[PDB]
Formats: sequence, structure tokens, C-alpha cells
Amino acid sequence: LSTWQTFRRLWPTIAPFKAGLIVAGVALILNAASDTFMLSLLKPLLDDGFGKTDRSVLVWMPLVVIGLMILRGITSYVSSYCISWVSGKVVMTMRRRLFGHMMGMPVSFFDKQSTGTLLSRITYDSEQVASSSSGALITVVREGASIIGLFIMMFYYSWQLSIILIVLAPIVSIAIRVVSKRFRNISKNMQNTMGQVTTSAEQMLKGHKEVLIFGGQEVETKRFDKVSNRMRLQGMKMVSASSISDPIIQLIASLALAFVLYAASFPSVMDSLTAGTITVVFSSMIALMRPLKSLTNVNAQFQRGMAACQTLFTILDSEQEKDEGKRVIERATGDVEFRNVTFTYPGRDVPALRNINLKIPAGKTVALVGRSGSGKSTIASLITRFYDIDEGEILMDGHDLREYTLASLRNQVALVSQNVHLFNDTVANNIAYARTEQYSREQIEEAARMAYAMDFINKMDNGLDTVIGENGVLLSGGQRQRIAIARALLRDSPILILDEATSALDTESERAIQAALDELQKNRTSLVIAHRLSTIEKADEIVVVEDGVIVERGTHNDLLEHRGVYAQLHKMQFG
Amino acid sequence: LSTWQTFRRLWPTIAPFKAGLIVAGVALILNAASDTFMLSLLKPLLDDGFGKTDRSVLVWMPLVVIGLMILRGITSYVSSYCISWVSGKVVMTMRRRLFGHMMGMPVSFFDKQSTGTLLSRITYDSEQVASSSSGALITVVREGASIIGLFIMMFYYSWQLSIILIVLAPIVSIAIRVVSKRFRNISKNMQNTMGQVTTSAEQMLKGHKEVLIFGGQEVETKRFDKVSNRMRLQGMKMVSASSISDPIIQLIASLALAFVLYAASFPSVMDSLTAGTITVVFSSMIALMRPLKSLTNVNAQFQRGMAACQTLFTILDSEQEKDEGKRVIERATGDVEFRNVTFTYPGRDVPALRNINLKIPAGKTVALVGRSGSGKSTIASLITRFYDIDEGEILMDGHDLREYTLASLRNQVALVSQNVHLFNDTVANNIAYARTEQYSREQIEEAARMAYAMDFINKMDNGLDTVIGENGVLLSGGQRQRIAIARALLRDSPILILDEATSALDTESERAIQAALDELQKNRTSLVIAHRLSTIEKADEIVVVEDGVIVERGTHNDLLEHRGVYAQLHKMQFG
Repeated sequence: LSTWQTFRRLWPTIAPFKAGLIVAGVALILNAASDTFMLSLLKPLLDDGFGKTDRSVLVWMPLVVIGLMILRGITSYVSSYCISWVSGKVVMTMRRRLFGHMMGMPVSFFDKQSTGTLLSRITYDSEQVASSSSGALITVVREGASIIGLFIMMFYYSWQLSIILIVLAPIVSIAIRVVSKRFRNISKNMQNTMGQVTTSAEQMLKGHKEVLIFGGQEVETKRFDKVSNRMRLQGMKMVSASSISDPIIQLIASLALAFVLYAASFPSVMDSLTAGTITVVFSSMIALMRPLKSLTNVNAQFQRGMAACQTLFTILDSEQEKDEGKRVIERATGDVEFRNVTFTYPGRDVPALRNINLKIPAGKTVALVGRSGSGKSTIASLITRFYDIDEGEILMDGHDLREYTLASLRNQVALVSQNVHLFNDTVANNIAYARTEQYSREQIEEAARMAYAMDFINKMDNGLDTVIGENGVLLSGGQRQRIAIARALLRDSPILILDEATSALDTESERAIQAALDELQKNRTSLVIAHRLSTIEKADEIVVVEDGVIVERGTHNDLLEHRGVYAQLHKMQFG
Repeated sequence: LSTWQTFRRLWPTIAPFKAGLIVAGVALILNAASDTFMLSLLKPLLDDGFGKTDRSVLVWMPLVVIGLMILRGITSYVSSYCISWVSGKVVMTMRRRLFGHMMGMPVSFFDKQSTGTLLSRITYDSEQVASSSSGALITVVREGASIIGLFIMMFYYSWQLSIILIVLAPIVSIAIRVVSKRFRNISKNMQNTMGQVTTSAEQMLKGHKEVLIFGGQEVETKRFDKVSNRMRLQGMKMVSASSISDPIIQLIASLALAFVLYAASFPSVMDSLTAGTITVVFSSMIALMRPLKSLTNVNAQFQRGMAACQTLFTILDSEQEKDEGKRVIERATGDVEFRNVTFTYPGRDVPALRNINLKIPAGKTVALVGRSGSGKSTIASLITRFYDIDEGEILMDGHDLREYTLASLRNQVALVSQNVHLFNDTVANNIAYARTEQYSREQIEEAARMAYAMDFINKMDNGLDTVIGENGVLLSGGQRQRIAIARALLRDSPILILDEATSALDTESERAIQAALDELQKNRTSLVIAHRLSTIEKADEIVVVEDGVIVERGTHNDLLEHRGVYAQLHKMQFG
């Protein structure tokens, strides 16, 4: 099938871990041998232990039992620990490779699927495949060693009784299943024909609204008498047919036992037979009934494990960034132009953007005005090349953006919004998310103080080196905004995108926020999602887009005089 | 608890079948004795069998085994059959009593609870209680006999080793459960502390948008390396605990075994001891572990059975038809009067009918016109006293309904509708639901002929003695109407009510239906649910009822001149 080539693919991963697997295999083999020898211990106990007057063997028995138990315990511990180590290291390397591939492949992938399932793909699926494969391997090795040792012990004690107890058992199972299936078919036919009396009872029970008028209580009661008799007779037949089953199976199994006993009477096997040899041979069959049951199901577990590994490898090599450009930008001038750009959301229809023509010179600022969607978020994403446009051109400093490297393009730009992702790290390291050692602490504190962030950071425990709580436990929305502003100031990025529609206007101390923002985009260009007026009236250019289509252009006064959708949004305060 | 009171209440029902229970008990005791004797058979086989040169016991062993197995099979068959007979007869009598009670119980329950689930408590509930009680009885009897036999056998063979085993087992169980409990607590604590590190990986997988912009893939990889080391170390600890769990239990169990062996080494017990005795005693423990596991769950089964019986009994006793009147009417004159009758549907609110005033003389006919509900169905139910009115008076021939018996009142009235309940019987007997012998076949055929029923009945197999198929397989809607008309014609009811709104007017050969209806209510009073015009224009009186109150009264011409709701319904063809 497809599983074994997958296992061949995993051998390069598990190869440097062969020592642990070998130790675990040896320990498991010794575990199985310990159990088999414990069963083999039964013969001396029943043979020379109690019947004879000697005491040495009976008093020596508990010590060797305890020794075998200590050996079994320590070998189980060693085997499980080494399998644990191999599984853990394989899980480490597979998760690490999967995540390293994950952090470089496009946004659309996790846009499509929920992040909870994406996490489960690495925290459960890898654990699932490791656990299933390790369980299948340990089952095969241990139960195979136990089966081989048990068969060897059985044959060495009495090969004649072993050959009698073999081949006889499969035909006994054949007869048992034949009888069981015949009786199951009989019961199925009985259940199929049982429905008519129930239907008749339901038909009678539904006629109250009609039987009540005509006084047919007596006749209907007689009808129920007959149908109840016919219901009980079929129940009798049902239960009798069901109950014939178990006596037949018991009788056939015990007749097999009687055949074994009768065959043991012949002098062919009685010569080498001893009172202890049968006690170990029959008990060995009793024990051996379980390993085959647990060994015939290994294929299901292994197939499940390899299916999980295949669905993981599907994610492992789906795709990655379309890195094609090879020119780096020291610092973008600031002029960006959209010409006839039309983009469609992958996996959907009804394209959001079409035929946009915009020019943003260096230093100037453009504010986008529109409805809830309005394609503004799509434009903000496309400026930083989260996605790739289908038709149209984006000219940055006179050249196409796609002929440039992704790293330089993303470094030249900054994104500021309330929904900025904090993380479990220190504020000093968080402000400079990358290039931490390329920026001094003095620069960090100066950037924080010019962003009006030192007001709360200083009056907060552990100073500037405090670790941010998980998903802003310690930090607040205004504090998140201040941290993002400080991050923007620290990295001198000419191109900025400023989202404000999702922000709440109920926060206090907004004067500091507006002052910091006013000091922010000096001598640099910023596209602002115009929702707050303070970024609206003083904006150099205001562009109106409805449903992802450009509609209006001009300054605030010109748009207000036009009395278009700009004024209508003015009455509603832009939503 | 309350279960035993219900069992004592049920005991008189089962009492007349004491022979079946006695035979089943004797058979089950013999079954358990057969099993324990088969177990006791081990001692001769392993003591005087293979070891000694004599072979008589070994060759006579298979016949003993076969005989014990034949005895077990036949006694299991007898016990199961007799328990089946007792259960079947108890179910028969209980269902019969419950059903006979139920058809004497008002239609209020029938409308409250669906008839599709009412049979679920005559076919499944009674079967459930009988099966559970019988299973509890056999589980007590057979398993108690088995454990008593096992204890007697063990104490008869070697009571020293028996008391050692029965003293050692409980403390072994105590230690095993203590170890399992503490290790389960450790495992749940490990899960509690594993959640907080599992949630850490998802904290960075959500940062794709933020990671991509600032080029923090290297720092992200380092963070994942750390949180992956922390993941695998905790997985190590988890699996190490889960692996140290089991060997402790195994070691304690086999140390108990070693203690048993070392104690049996002492000369105080070994002197009278032999190999067969230890074999049978240890096998007796092995076999006895199952009954006490299954004998301790009898209370749950008995509680379930008695709860089912409690529900069934609660259905068994409830309110029945209020039989307060004690006067029989030979034949009602026909005059019926409603005065200020207000009735509310039980279990609901918003009374359907209120302040209705109507006078219906003998021979005259009245047709009710209204909307879908309009309370017409309520009036049809109330005239025949399906329910009891709350406030108001109904005077039948100048006398109240409740003053007269329910049986005579329902005998006086006739109900005609499309939804007449056919049933599994012959058409000749169907025409007269009751008093079949009080009406001759000649009268039946004449009534069918004047009801235009011979048109299709004769051209249909087996003639007038045909049995109606299950839920009207043979009969059709028009045929159902014709047979209901014949049923009404055969028994000369002075008062009849017929419904027409639920009827379909698309049927063919309606001329015969209208002719039969015209010939039907000659010289007797009929109340027609006015939906078909042919019963509307020629109606002696027409009464309009809206939302349960009478609004218009008069002839068709007067109502049409009034141009009220009657005319508006006339344009819409009265629905």
C-alpha cells in the first residue's frame, strides 16, 4: 500500500536514534522471555513441589518468582522509557520542521482553515502518529517474542500434545462460528417477522377516537386478547431460538476437550506424559489466546498512524512564498502608485477590488473613506504584499513591487492597528521584534518616550524589562497602541499603514495618542483608514472607495461641497 | 427503597405460576452444581491420572465430561424455557390489564401523548421490566449457587490454603486500588500542568501577520525550539509516570502469589496437601472472580426493572371516564341546545369556545361555516361528549348530557368523516363494529346497497367477507367514505355529525356520494361541517363561527345579503 513508502520516508528522521530502539527491543524481548519462563516455572511446582516430601524446591520457588518479577518490572521500565525517548525526539524534529516550513508559507493557507485545527495539526496529529507507530512496533515485537517463546516451550515439553492442541483449535473455531452465524440468521428472520403483531397492536391503539362512539370495547378487547396471545407465542419462539445457542457452543468446546483427554489415554503420548506437562501446555494455550488477538489488530493501528503521517506530510510541503525578485531596497522614497489593480480572494468569487488608480507621493498622506468592508483592508494587505494581485500594477519608486525581495519590501513598510499581536516576551525585546542587538537600549527608551509610552511603562512593575502577559494580560488597548507606535518609531519605515476603524473611541487620554500620531508620520507617507476625524480634516488627500470601487477624490472641503457619500458618512460619523 | 413495594405489588400476578419458577430454580441450581463439579473433576485427573501407570480414570474421564455437559445443556434449556414461559405469561396478563384499562380512559391522554410512543410502553416497557426482573433472578440464583458450591469445594479440599487465599485477596485489592488512585491523581495533575504549555504553541501560530512584516522568523524559530523542548520534557514525564504505574500493580500481585507459596511451604499445611488440591483451589479463585463481579451488579438491573414497572403502573392507574349518569335513552328525539357553553382545552390556555347559543330541532339541519380551526372540531367533539365542558349547558332533548350514561349517549350519536378508522377485520363485520349478531347479513347488504357500496365491493375479491388490509391497503378514501356511510346507515342514529373540511373534493364519481348523503339524513338531524357547497345551499340553517364565537346566523340568502364573513369565505370557496 501507501504506508510503507511513508515509513521509508520516516527512516531518515529516526535513523540517528537507533540506540534507543535497539535497547527497547532487547528489553521487550527479555520481558516476553520473563513471562514465558514464569509460565514454564509451573511444571516444577506441580511436579516436584507438593507431592514429594522434599522442601528445597517449594521454598526456593518464591525467591525466583520475586527475581523474575523484578526483572520484568525493570525491563518494562527501560523499554517504555527508551520508546518514550525515541518518540519524543521524533516528535520534536517533525514538529520543528513542520513549524519552520509553516512560518514561510502564504497567509491564504491559515486564512482558509481555523487556527485551532492548525494547532491540532502539530500538537495532536504528530503525537497521534508517534503513539500509534510506537504502539504497533512494541506490540509486534513483544507479542511476537512471547508467541515464539511460548510455542518453543510448549513443543519442548510435549510436542505430541502441542500438535494435538493445534489444528484441532482452528476447526473448533470454524464450527463455533458456523453455529453462531446460523443461529444469528435464524434470530434475524424471527426479528424480521416479529413486526406484524406490533403493527396490529399500534393499529388497534390508534382507533380510540372511533371505537369509543360505537361501544366496540368488547370486540376490540377480544381482538387484543388474540393479538397478545400471538405476540407472546412469537416471543417464546424468539427466546427459545436464542437460548439454544450457548449450550451448542459449550457442548462442542467441551467435546473437543473430551477428545483431547481421550487421545491422551493412548500409550503414544502417555509414555512421555507427566502430571505437570499438561498443566503447562493447556495453560500455555490459555495464555496464547491473547497475543494473537492483540497481534491481528496491529495493521489497523499502523494504518491509522501512517494515515495521520500522510495528512501531516500534505501540510508539510503544500507551498511557500513566491520569492522571485532579487533586488533589495535600502530605503523607499515613498511614492506608490496603483494602476488598474484587480484582485480576487482565493477560494471565493465576486472580486473585491477592480480598476483602482491611486498615487501617493513621498511625504503626502492619503486617507481612505468608505463603508465597513470597502476593500480598504484588501488594499492595506496588498501594499505590503501579503497577497499577489491578479491584474493591475503597483509601482513603488518607479518599479514593480514583485521584482523586489519579500524581506526588503516588508522591512520598508510598517503596519499600525489596535489588533497588534503581542507575545510572551519582554517589552524591550517586543519593541524591536527583530534586530534586537542592532538597536541600543537608549534608542528604545527614547523611542518609547517620544511615543508617549513611558507614562505607563515606568509606573508598572519590573520597569521596561517586564514580560508581556499572554495575549495582553498585562497590557491594554491603549497600551497596545502605544507599544505599536513605539515599534513604528524605532524602525524608520517610510511607508506606513494606519488602521483606525476597528479602534474604540471611548478610551481616555486620547490627547497623548493624537500628539504621538501627529509626531509620527512627519516626513513620511502613511495610508490611513479614515474613521477618526483628527486624521480626516488635516489629511493631505482623501479618497473615497465604496464596495472596493473608487468613487470620489479630493480634499475635505471639495468632497464636502460635492455633497456625495462623504457628507452622508459625515452625518453617520463614518459608522 | 420503593422498588420492593412495587415488587410485592407485582407478586400476586406472578403467584399463579409458581411451578415454572420452582422448576427454573431447580434447573439453575443443577446447572451451577454441574459447573462446580466439572471444576472439582480436575483433582482426580491431575492426581490419580497421568502420573500413575493406571489408565482407567483417564479413559473414563471423557465420558464423565460428556455426561456433565449433556446435563448442563439440558438443564440450561429447561431453565431458559421455564423462565421464558413465566415471563411471557406475566407480560401477557400485564399488557392485557393495562390495555383494558386504557380503552376505558378518556381521550385526554391520547391527545396529550402521541400514540406512536404509547405502544413503546406496551411492547418495550413491559418486556423491559420482565426481562430485567428475570435476569436479576437468574443472576442471583445461578451465581449464588456457583459461589456456594465453589466455597464448599475449596473448604472440603484444603481449608488452610483456602483461608489464606480469602484473607490475602482483600488487602491485595486494597493496595491495588490505592496505587491506581494515587497514580491517577498524578496523571491528572500532569495534564493540568501540561495545558499551560500546550497553549503556548498556539500563541505564536496566530502571529503570521505580525511575523511576516518584521522578518522575525529567526526569533520565532528560536521560540518554537524552546517551547518544543518544554513540550517534549513534559511528555517524557507524563509517559514515565504512566509507565511506572502498571509494574507496581504487577509486582504487588505476584508478591501476593509468592507469599501464598511461601506460606504453603510450611509443614502445617503441606502435610495433607497435594498437587490436585492446589490446582483446584487456584482455579476456583480464577473462576470465582467472575460471579462476584457479576453478582454485585444485580441491584442496578433490579432498580431499572422496578423503575420501568413503576412507570408502567403509573400509567395503569389514572383518571377514567366520568360515569355519573344512570339513565338509558332508547332513542333521542333530535333537539339539542347549546347555552353559554365555554370550554377550555386541558393542558393549555386561550379557551377555544365561549358563549355559544344554538338550538337544533329534530329533523332540521345546521351547517357551520368558519376558518380553519373555528372551534367546529371542538363542537363536534363536545356534542358526543369526548370532553366535558367547563361552563355552560348542553340540553339534549331538554336534558343535560351528564345526567345520562356515556354508553347510551355515544350509542345515540353517529360520526361521519373521511378519516374514519378502518381495521383488520371483515367488511361485513366492519359495517357493524359491535352488535354483529344483532344485525342480519340481509340488513347489512341492504344498507350497503342503499349507501352505494356494492358498486366497488362486489367488483373486488372475496365479496362482502373480504378482510381490510393493514391500515386500509385495499380500501381508498372514497371507499372509506362509502363504508362509513354504510356503517351510519345500518344503525339508525337519530343524531349525526359529519365533517367535510378535511375531505378532498378532487375525487371522481362524487354524484354517488352526494346521492348517498342526501338519502342519509332523511327524517333525522345532521350537523354538517360546511365546506362543500352541495351541503351548504340546501342547508336548513347556516351558522357562522369565528375564533370560537358565533357571529352570523341565518339562511344562505340572508347571509349573502348581509355581505359578512360568510360571503368573503364564499369567494375563497370556504378554504
